[PDB]
Amino acid sequence: EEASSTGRNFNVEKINGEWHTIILASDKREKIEDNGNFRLFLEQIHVLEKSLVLKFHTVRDEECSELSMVADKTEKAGEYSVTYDGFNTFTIPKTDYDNFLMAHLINEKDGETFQLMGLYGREPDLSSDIKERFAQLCEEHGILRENIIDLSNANRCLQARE
Repeated sequence: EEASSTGRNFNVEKINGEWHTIILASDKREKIEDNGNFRLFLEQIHVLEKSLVLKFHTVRDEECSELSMVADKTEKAGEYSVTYDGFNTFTIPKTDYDNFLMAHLINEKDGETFQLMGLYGREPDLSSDIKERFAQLCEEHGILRENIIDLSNANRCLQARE
């Protein structure tokens, strides 16, 4: 049961709780790499009926700290905007609220805009057939397989082991 966020069949309350970065893939191929702005491990989605508070994580030379993304409702519960490195207009197309969550982010920065598509999960690593559904969705929007770095372990405070 994978719901579309903007309408038809969606509560916001079900996407509230523990959520983890599984694969993080950028159209640029510099944001997701070593010492870049979007190499960020998800900690929780804190749901307010108003703003999706996406509490991410960075490791600051061994020191474990959270990065709060307060994303207010611009066009309904679904299309949310957060100002972080530009203007981050994201829809959530395939959200399962039990195993997985696919979120498509389009990041606008002064007439130069990059699409960054992330696989997220209740578990800190997911199964290979769910990751195959993410790679078919990334190809459909427009992100190549040469950029796809699988961030489920690499800079994680919980356990760095597959």
